[PDB]
Amino acid sequence: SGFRKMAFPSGKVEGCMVQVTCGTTTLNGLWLDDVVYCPRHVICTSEDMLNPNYEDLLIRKSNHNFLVQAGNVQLRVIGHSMQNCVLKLKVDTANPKTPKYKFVRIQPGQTFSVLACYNGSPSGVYQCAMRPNFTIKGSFLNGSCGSVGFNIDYDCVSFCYMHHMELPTGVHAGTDLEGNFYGPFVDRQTAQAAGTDTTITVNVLAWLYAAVINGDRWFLNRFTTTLNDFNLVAMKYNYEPLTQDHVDILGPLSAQTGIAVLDMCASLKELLQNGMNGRTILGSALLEDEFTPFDVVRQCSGVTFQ
Amino acid sequence: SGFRKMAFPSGKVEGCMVQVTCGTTTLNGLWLDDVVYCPRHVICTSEDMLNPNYEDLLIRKSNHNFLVQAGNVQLRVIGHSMQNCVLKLKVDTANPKTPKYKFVRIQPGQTFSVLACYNGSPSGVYQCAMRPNFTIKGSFLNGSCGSVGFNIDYDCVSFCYMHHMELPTGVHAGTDLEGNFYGPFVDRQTAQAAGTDTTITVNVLAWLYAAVINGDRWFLNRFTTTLNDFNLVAMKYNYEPLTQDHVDILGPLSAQTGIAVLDMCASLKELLQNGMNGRTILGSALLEDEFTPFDVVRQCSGVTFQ
Ligand SMILES: *C(=N)[C@H](C[C@@H]1CCNC1=O)NC(=O)[C@@H]1[C@@H]2[C@H](CN1C(=O)[C@@H](NC(=O)NC(C)(C)C)C(C)(C)C)C2(C)C
Ligand SMILES: *C(=N)[C@H](C[C@@H]1CCNC1=O)NC(=O)[C@@H]1[C@@H]2[C@H](CN1C(=O)[C@@H](NC(=O)NC(C)(C)C)C(C)(C)C)C2(C)C
Repeated sequence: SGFRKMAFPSGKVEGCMVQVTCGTTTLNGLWLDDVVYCPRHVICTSEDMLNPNYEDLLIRKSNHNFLVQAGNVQLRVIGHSMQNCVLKLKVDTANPKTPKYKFVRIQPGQTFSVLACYNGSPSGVYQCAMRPNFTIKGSFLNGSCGSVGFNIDYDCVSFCYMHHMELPTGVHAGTDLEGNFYGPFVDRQTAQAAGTDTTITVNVLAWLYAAVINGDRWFLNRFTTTLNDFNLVAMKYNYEPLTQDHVDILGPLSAQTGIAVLDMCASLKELLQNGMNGRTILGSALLEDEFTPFDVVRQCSGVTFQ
Repeated sequence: SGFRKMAFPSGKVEGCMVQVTCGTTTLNGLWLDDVVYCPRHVICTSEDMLNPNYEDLLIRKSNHNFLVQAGNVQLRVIGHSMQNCVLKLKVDTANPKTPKYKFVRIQPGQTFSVLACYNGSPSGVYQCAMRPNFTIKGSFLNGSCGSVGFNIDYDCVSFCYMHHMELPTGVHAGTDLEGNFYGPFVDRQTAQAAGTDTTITVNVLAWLYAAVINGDRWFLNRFTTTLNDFNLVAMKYNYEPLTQDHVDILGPLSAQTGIAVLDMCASLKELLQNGMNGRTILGSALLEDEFTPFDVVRQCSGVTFQ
């Protein structure tokens, strides 16, 4: 029993993290086979950041301007190129610890683990969701750029996020591993702001199922509702609309608990309208939306990885 | 900026986890140098658990009754002994991935990361605190026994917890790595219950400092209080008493924010008496007590490990 915000084990990623220095700027890189991936803004000076011309800035660099350190070993850079917003440094040594991996671009609502790093060294791991406005609510300080987000599927590391910047509201923005930003952000210091965020409805329902599995049943009721009546209520409260795909995704949890999806929606509708009135669910006094249906199954069924 | 429940990177522990089978029971073991540590209840059958005589049960076993698997490799057990509630299996191979480590018995209020495992394989990592009643609020399913809790200090893994059992309230109990239970629990299926829990005051104050560091200041006020007036209020609300040692521990955070400890206690006193009135702190609508002062410093200053 029990329910925690659980991250994937980080060991397979820790062995891929390196330190990248260009000029006075040091951040983190991801070393897979013989390529080191890192944010291209590592090539900017203070002068450059209001409106950098990255093609100009890169043509003025040579391989020896990039210092790559894996622990104490220095890696020799033998080529460099830019793909969208990531720099790719070809090095003379293939990482012997390269895991089986793929690069994936995730959608809003999906969750992943972040390995936060400074100077090429892991500081800590935590779980977070891609918000509907394409930011993440992370925890990052100076020097953290290049830290990556990932999932594990059996034996395969799926990299989905590389950290680039913090927005003035204290939330975070970055790219997939092919260098494309999530959201409408750009890697220059121009005024930018996150859109308004919404609550990820399908995840809130998954977490209410987890609560039932763990014995928290006080919010259940005998009613039911329809998708259209539910979605009309949800939109008043800044909740994402529920689709039939979402209903089907929640199938395994509905079956395990014997509570139909649209029954659970009727409970959520009540919680939105009347509130929780100083009661808690799974130790929280707010409705939680950073667990996916798969996260719940994984943690309430005990899935492992190799 | 940002503040998350952050676990230590798990890589150094993942390489120490193995599978231990005795009879029909399989759980996890910890493989350090040439010794595998695991809960001694692995030697019990269903018949044995109401009142096992572990000395009898162990004398009836031989080395070949214990199957130890590290991935696909089988490890040959060459000796066995019992220390308190842990079994120590001597094996013929020293783990080449043994990190620098020590064994530490922690006190209530301290936090650590748990690497939850099934069949010798890591499922996920999460952070939790040793509660004042010597339980942890973990997330564990069948087969999870032998999963360990740990901290990292520079280059050294400090193991502090091995999982043994779940109590009827859904919380968890286990031992240090020398086999001594935390709390008044025993490894037999007799009626046992956790004492009443209290809230870890020094951690709540640390988390309020984190909130200030991250810009959440609405709960601050101009008042101040004394330790004795504070402790009189705190005891009414099931909060642990505050000591002068606690005040000194909070020194670095007081200095960084310019808010004196006893000033912050006056804010907490107000929060206890009037409540939060539907406002949140660091995204929570409850006062959080599973971050230590060191956890806050580490995460708001960016400490790493090697
Ligand atoms: C990467 N190492 C840091 C990560 C920052 C440090 C504090 N927390 C974080 O997430 N990222 C950067 O240095 C990026 C990079 C230049 C500035 N910047 C920022 O994150 C700034 N934000 C910023 O300028 N935001 C707007 C929306 C563009 C105004 C900063 C340092 C947090 C003020 C560039 C964007 C190229
Ligand atoms: C270890 N693999 C499991 C971990 C359990 C499984 C569900 N979640 C957990 O934390 N632990 C055990 O099998 C221990 C072990 C025998 C039973 N037991 C329990 O955890 C039971 N609890 C129990 O009997 N509790 C009281 C307080 C003693 C009544 C169970 C399976 C959760 C009912 C022994 C204690 C030797």
